[PDB]
Amino acid sequence: IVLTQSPATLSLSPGERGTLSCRASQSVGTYLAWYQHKPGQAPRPLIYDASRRATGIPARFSGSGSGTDFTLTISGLEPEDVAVYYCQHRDSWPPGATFGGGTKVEIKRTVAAPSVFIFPPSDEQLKSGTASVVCLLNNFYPREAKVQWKVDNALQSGNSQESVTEQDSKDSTYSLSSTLTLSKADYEKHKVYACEVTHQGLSSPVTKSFNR
Amino acid sequence: AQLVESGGGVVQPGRSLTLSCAASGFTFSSHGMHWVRQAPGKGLEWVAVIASHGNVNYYADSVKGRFTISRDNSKNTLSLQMDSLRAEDTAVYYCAKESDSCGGDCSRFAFDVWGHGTMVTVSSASTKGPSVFPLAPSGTAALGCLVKDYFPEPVTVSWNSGALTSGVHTFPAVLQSSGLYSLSSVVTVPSSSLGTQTYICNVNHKPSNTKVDKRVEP
Ligand SMILES: C[C@@H]1O[C@@H](O)[C@H](O)[C@H](O)[C@H]1O
Repeated sequence: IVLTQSPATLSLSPGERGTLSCRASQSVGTYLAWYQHKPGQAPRPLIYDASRRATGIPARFSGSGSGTDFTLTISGLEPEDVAVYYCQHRDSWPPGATFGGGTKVEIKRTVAAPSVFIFPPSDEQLKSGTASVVCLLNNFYPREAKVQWKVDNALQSGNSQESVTEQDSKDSTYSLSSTLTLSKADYEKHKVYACEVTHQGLSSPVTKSFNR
Repeated sequence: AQLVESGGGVVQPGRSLTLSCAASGFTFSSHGMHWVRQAPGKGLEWVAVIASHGNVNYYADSVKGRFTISRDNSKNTLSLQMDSLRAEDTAVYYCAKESDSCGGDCSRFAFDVWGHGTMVTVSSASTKGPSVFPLAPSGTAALGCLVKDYFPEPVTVSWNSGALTSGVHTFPAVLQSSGLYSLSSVVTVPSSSLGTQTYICNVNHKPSNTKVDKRVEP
């Protein structure tokens, strides 16, 4: 049995109704549960046996479906409903459980372009043998963003890592860091370091750069 | 009803850890018990089950032959013995109770009571505190600290001993190919404050008992 959840991310305005889908690769009757999961917390049961609310769960969560197609409806998003939602199946024998891949529910808001900053490696780090170049994309929405590194116009691949914050509790934006890692040797072999940022809030992509 | 979870840890590949859960407020021996995990960047994964009376167990293919589930229906505890650990076993682990029957309408196929979650980390890296490097500021300015090459998670970062919180973003750590973690913490501030306000990032890494206070200057 495979459980397929969609959409991967569901973006809802506060108060907006939303529907999460779970489709089983073959019929599972009504043996389908839903859980809410927030980082750092145990999964919280929402729905048992396709449509039965777990005790204490508010009526704004409802489960429906039978056979292969299941839905979890949130009748109006409240801020603490932001979480990843999983569906789950199990049967008698063999007794193993299967989970869907999860649907992330986030808050929808107006588009916000990132403010972009670049940071050369510190003298201190340089004195310690390595060179990290950091690009910051601050407080943007939606989450989709593209960052590309260029060193003397050469596109970099395989030597950068990205990290993204959870949605901001006050303004519902994301922030992103991209860090380019080079040996000090290679860092001093080149002059121009550039971060190219693409985001839908930006008319044309933004480049930030410096000369070593 | 609760399952009170403990154990876990940080070990080298091929080594062993134990997880435990103690039952409270229900009849432990009346229910099948499970372990579930979540690896970084991945979803929930079912790991193992042991029947109510401990007479049958079953495992995910990914852990069969390496993990042993057991229970003690006298002490009312559940255990997961994790041997032969692999890096990909790194995850938060949860114990879970099978849902209750109710005279026909309710099945035992969901999970109604969950342990809080306990971390297991498997790596060839050994404990190491971070190096901390300034990210100096070039209406709004950005500045920060690069917290590089530490193990294991987590580190804590504050600014000005907690006095500065508005505009702070401390990024999730990334695991480098070296096996060590790295993150940046940044803050955006009014450009005017650059000359009058002192900015200090306070970095604490308890596993190595490292504390660093780094001043970040224009
Ligand atoms: C291991 C055992 O196997 C079956 O008897 C059922 O799935 C039961 O719920 C489970 O606990």
